Amino acid sequence: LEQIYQDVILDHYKHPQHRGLREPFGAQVYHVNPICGDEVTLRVALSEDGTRVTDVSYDGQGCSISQAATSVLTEQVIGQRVPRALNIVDAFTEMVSSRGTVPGDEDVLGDGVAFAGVAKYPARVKCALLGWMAFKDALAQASEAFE
Amino acid sequence: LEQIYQDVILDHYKHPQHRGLREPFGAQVYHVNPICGDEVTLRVALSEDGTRVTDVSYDGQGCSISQAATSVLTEQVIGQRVPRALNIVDAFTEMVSSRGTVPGDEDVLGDGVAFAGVAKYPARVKCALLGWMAFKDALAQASEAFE
Amino acid sequence: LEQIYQDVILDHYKHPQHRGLREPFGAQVYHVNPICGDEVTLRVALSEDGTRVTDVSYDGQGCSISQAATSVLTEQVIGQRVPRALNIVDAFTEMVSSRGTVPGDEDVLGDGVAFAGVAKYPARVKCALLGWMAFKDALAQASEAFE
Amino acid sequence: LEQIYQDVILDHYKHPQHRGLREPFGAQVYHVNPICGDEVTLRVALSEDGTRVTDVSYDGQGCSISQAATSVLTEQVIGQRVPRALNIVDAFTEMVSSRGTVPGDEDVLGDGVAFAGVAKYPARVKCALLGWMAFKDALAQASEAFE
Ligand code: FES
Ligand code: FES
Ligand code: FES
Ligand code: FES
Repeated sequence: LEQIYQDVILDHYKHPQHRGLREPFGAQVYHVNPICGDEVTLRVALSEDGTRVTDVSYDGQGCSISQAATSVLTEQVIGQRVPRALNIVDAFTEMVSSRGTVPGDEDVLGDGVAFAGVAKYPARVKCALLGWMAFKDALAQASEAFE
Repeated sequence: LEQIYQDVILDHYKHPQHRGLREPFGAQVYHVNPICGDEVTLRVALSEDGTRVTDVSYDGQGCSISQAATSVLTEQVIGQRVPRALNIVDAFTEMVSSRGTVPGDEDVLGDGVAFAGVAKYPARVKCALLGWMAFKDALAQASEAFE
Repeated sequence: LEQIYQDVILDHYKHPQHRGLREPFGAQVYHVNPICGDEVTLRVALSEDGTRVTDVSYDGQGCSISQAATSVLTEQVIGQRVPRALNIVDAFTEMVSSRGTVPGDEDVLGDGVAFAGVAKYPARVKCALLGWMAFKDALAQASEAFE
Repeated sequence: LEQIYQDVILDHYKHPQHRGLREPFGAQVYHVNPICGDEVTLRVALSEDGTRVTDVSYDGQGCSISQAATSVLTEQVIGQRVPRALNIVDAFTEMVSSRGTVPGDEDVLGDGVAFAGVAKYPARVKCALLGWMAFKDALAQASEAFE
């Protein structure tokens, strides 16, 4: 299982989904971690009626875990209705910041469950969160067009 | 109209007017958007008597909308007397931050009216403003030589 | 002695030990000196039981003294039990910030004693500390996994 | 005179004296202008007894005026006793920030008098000061070794 999770992370690190900034988009955010210095620029696009995430595009520098996590994020939320995307994000963030007491559900997170073991390394939690909290922020800002 | 405005923006994105920093100049400003991380460095030059904008030069990174908007800015204000430039800037900023309730006048703004639809996307308003507020700031600073 | 210490520093500057960021790791820190503008990104890896420093990897820009000091740091602490690493760091920092009144012990510091003369140049003390305080910070953060 | 001063500035812009960071040095400072975004990294070296400026080395980005001014700085202060360097700096800064009421003396400043006309452009005063205030700061820090 430990070895399987490693393979998931390597798969997403080497074969990132949805990498590189694209247009169109509703909101861009730039998040820089104040501790490790790594950064993500992330864009969200919504459908015409604002109900679905139609694109998530991103660039930046980080460790393999943060790059893998942002890859997994895009695969889980693109095409999803906004409330569902938010639910996935809350599930992921609950899991990685639970200090190992919340295992995560693969039916919700998919490959996202591969980051369960990060929860037991406090200084690496930020790596899993960088892209996901950038998404939460960008999704909120893009959604303002539809309030 | 929606399709026409798209063409204006693409025209200015692909064929930017007045791009690249030049000398001489009266003031340079560096503006970085704290949300999206994009930036503009912008210079203003005034005539010998300080009554006309003789140059606006710029560099930086941004989305296609912000780059297009800065291109349009330069075309509208270069050669203009300072009070007129200020009037154009106020008209543009009124338009893009009106949430769609101010359509903008093409006789004042020219191609600037192509950014009317941005007003309905709160998270993209910053894109239209980046270069224009840099200009307002640089013009004010360059004008201090003539008070 | 003055000439010998110069050779140590040049040796580590030209032939850096352990340079370049590597995986795996427990914590990364990014430290930027607010005065000179130089920076280090530094990673620490601990053993499975968290008792030994198994890796220290780093990148960044600095003067030859700061680059040499980070090289020496890695050679002194990699393979060491955590309490011993901390003891070496405290000895080094005591030495360089003592204004020359603490000569340092080569049995503890090894090549680290070559930085004794830096202590008499207040504005260069930061150069010796940059990598060492980055290590102290990263080691502390990596250790949180084992509390 | 206006045309002569232009030639001085162009001469120093195209043929900078003492450009590029060098070792050894006593202090490095990194100054970033908060308005225009330009920056200088500047090093000072003093003699063994701390009485003379033996080197000033620098790098960074700026307009032609700021680059020319830093070039002129190095030519005026390198080889000078510290109190004399300070006197030159105070004379230069008095001149450029006097709003044109202090013409500057060529026997003190040399080519530095070419920046007299900058004083009448408030937004360009920062350009003349960037390198000179970096020097004042670095000289002070390097001098701490000799208090
Ligand atoms: S160490 Fe910076 S995001 Fe992982
Ligand atoms: S998203 Fe940064 S200026 Fe448009
Ligand atoms: S001058 Fe910056 S680390 Fe030495
Ligand atoms: S405009 Fe930045 S130093 Fe001159």
